[PDB]
Amino acid sequence: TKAVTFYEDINYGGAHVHLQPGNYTLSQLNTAKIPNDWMTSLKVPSGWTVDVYENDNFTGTKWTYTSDTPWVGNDANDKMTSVKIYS
Ligand code: NI
Repeated sequence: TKAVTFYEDINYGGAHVHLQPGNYTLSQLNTAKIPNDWMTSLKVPSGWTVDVYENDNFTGTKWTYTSDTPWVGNDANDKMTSVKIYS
């Protein structure tokens, strides 16, 4: 099973969580054990797209990742509140 992996810390450190494609609100992230304001790095399967949103329900600033990322950027860091994952 291919999945996006979200990591708590820089360079894929700390706690991590795997998620299949989908559109996850903040509550859904928390249910899958991803707290708010937590994600710092992520791995993305080849050909996939991850749209990280600053606020809930897929709003606010949107950062897009299409490959493995040891650091999501200073603005994006610990700001993920909702996210859309595409294969
Ligand atoms: Ni794992």
